[PDB]
Amino acid sequence: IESQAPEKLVYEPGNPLADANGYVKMPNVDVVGEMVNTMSASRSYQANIEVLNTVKSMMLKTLTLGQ
Amino acid sequence: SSLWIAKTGLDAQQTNMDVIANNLANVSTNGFKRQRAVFEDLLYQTIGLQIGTGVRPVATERLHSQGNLSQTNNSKDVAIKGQGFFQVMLPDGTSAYTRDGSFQVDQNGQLVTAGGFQVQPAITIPANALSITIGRDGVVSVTQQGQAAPVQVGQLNLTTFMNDTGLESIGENLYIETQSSGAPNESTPGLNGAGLLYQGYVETSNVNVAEELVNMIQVQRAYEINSKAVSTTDQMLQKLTQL
Amino acid sequence: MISSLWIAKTGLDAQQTNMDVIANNLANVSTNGFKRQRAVFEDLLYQTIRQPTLPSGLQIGTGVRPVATERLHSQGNLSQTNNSKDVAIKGQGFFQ
Amino acid sequence: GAQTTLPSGLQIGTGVRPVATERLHSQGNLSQTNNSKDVAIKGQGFFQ
Amino acid sequence: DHAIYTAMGAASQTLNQQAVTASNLANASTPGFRAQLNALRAVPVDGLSLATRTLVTASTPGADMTPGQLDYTSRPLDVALQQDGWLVVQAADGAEGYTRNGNIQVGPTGQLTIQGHPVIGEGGPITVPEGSEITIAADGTISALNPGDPPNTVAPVGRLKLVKAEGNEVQRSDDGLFRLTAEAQAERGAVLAADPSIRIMSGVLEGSNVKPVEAMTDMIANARRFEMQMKVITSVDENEGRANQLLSM
Repeated sequence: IESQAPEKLVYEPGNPLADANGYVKMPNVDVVGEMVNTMSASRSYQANIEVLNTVKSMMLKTLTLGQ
Repeated sequence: SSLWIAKTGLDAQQTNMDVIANNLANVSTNGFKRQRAVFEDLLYQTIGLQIGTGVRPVATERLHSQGNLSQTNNSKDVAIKGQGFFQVMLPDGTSAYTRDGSFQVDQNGQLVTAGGFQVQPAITIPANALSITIGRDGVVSVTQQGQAAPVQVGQLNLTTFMNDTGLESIGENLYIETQSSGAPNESTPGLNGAGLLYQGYVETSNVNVAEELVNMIQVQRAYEINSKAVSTTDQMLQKLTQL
Repeated sequence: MISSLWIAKTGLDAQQTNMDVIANNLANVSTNGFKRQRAVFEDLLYQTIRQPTLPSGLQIGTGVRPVATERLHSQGNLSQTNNSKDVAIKGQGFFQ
Repeated sequence: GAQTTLPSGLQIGTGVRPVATERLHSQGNLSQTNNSKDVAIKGQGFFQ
Repeated sequence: DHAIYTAMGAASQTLNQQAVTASNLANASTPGFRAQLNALRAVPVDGLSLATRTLVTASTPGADMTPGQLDYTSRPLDVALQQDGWLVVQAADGAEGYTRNGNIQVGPTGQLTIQGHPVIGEGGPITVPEGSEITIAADGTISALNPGDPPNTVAPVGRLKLVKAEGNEVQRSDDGLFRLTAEAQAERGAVLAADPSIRIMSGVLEGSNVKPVEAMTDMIANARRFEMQMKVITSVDENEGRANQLLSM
């Protein structure tokens, strides 16, 4: 989805993209939130990797039940 | 982030200095009106609280107050007492308006400004002139040898604007009419609101000196504070990047 | 760069032109038949900032420049030199 | 690119370089030295 | 794995902006220099299925066309133009170009050249009477005085070709000389007519328009953005390193 937040307004009337009032629109990307999101996504990724690694040994050891 | 606000702040203070430096450079200019910068804050973002965006200069207003007179024994220089503008014909063909009363005569008679631009209506001075008289009401008379009466030449008509602050400054001590200062009103000096003329005196600059010194002190301190703001924001971002 | 150094420099140059005129007038106080000089000052071009009608436009100055130096051809005082070859003019006129 | 929107493109510069250093040949002031061997040129000329 | 490229692109283009900024600041004292503006534009990758990847690319939307502070050098050949005015000089490839550097020099044989480019008047390149005190009027009229002869001469010679063209209609060439854009060429002809409404001042030289506040803020922002992209790259690399063990049965 595309975020619905007040787009940042910077007064640059010389820019061709300035409106009648002259405010060019800059994205609403916050810096701190994105770094926190990157860290959280990395730690969830690694946790799921650890879960798969843990399950894997049990998976391979299940198949020795028959033989 | 908060850098795009202190950037506008710094731009504002440099605009203020460029106005103050312009005022201080034109101290000796005859018929100069001081400029004053006007600042305005930008659009606020509402998410209720209101977050600002910075500052933007609007329009430098010039003060049309009558400056002091200085005496020059030159008979071609005149000064305006009140509001009014001398009309000057540009080389292109449009008319500009000036308050510099330092006039000369060129090789074909005729009164011109300091840069040689002709002064309208055109006032042709004869060669056998002995003394030139520019009167209170703009009557330009000339004395000739033998004649016991002076020969009238012309009228120095002053142009009055409804809003004098809206004139566009060309540069070379000329103001041209704009939309905000339209309908120039020619008049004989002394009637219909126009000012009078003093012959042999030149109007001095309007600029006050102590005000500009205090203004530069304030501008410098505000500029230093805004640079400190930029430094603090940079340091916060540098600390953030290390994460 | 953009800095009020280029405006104050023209201010200094203007004041120095004025001082040069003053010094030249002072050096010629004893010269016979000398016309005093006066410097006429007039500011530079104005830069107009285009805004997004308005009662006053946003205009920033650039400095000042000396354009006209005038000599006042007024009749000076007469001094008496008993030397019979010296003459003076009552009015406007130049010897060729 | 092919054109309301800003123009695209990327034209990076390369730097600064001094091209020519000029001398202003305007007549200087005169200083008085009573010795009979110094002379000063009044205008555009050079001694050989 | 490709998220390590997206951030990389930003970092790389950050360096590009820095170069542009340096190219501006190296020309802080260049007469009649027009600082190039830089702008990052985002390009999204179109395709199936979830549009998550959006790269950056730097661009230079022309130059900043606010006239700089004037330099008062007592040289009659030095000229400064009214806002949105251009001198027309013959470029290297026998074609017209527009410049703001008003430092005009006189050749040994009397040709007027700016930075080695012969200036073009109403009749073409100007030929000045070898050796002459050139005086330029307020609209470009050139008067030449020959040494030794009387001063009742100051005969005029020609008139400069001064062109009105706003910053939107002009693009820079690789030689540093500005020209018309294709749209402006179509709408206003190939060679522009001289506008007599442009005022030119003699005895003043125009400097660059490099704003130092903007340059400093751009450097700070570029450094911070570069550090953020490096951190993202490190995170992605570490994640892939951890993820590449699953393949062990």
